[PDB]
Amino acid sequence: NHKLIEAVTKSQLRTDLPSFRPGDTLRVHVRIIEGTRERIQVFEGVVIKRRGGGVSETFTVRKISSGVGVERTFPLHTPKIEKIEVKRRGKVRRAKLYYLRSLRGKAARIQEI
RNA sequence: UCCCGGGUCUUGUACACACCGCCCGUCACACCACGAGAGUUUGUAACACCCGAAGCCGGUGGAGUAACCUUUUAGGAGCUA
Repeated sequence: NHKLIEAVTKSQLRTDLPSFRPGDTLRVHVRIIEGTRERIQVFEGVVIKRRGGGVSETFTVRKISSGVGVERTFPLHTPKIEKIEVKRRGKVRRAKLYYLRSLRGKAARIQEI
């Protein structure tokens, strides 16, 4: 980039994370503070959006919770994500999958590899 | 000729407080049940199409896998995911 923005933002660029592409179903562990403890709550769904932009890149993972679909967007280098692990790998022919925001239950399936 | 009065055989009467009788119909006030009434509201029994959780059966991309066969260190047949 400008090589002065980039030289300051390399301590805040946290790299210990696996590699993936859209069309994959992750399993996030976030660290909420809601409670007597400071518990760790999972989230499981399929990835829609990017992983690029620099030190500001964000992904997007959605699931069908209890009838009503939900989405979550995370900054990739937060201290709030504990770890990321992969369930299954797909083949989607796209880079951003917005067409799963209207498909019902057996049309929102993505094949494996 | 019969009116305020009366006596005889007969007819007709839905009257017998026996004509100063008997009963008929809207209007007025009051109770009571009902049909019509723009709508609104609660229910049952279905048909049409879309979405298909379980669950035996049909098909099993492939990671694993005691029995039986052989090269048995091996593989393999058969299974479940």
